[PDB]
Amino acid sequence: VYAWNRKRISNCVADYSVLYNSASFSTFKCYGVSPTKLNDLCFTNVYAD
Amino acid sequence: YNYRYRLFRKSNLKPFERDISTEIYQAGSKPCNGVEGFNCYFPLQSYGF
Repeated sequence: VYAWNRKRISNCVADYSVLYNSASFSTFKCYGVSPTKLNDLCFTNVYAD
Repeated sequence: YNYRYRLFRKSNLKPFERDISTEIYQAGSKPCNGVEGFNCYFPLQSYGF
């Protein structure tokens, strides 16, 4: 967390509903609708994990 | 902290159409059905004036 690697998306297919569908999730954050609604969206910037 | 307003609803309300209802809404995949959890919420929360 003190020195993470950096990334951003490149017009890729953001099927964001996978954050609710995959079993591995153990923490979350929000400032809008659920992950399936994030799969119903797009943005001109995409700074990413 | 007494002044409640509505953060979640199943649909937008109509002109002059008042609504007191307090039903939990499920934006997340879990049918939480009367309690909160992953993206499931009690619809009224309050200002901290």
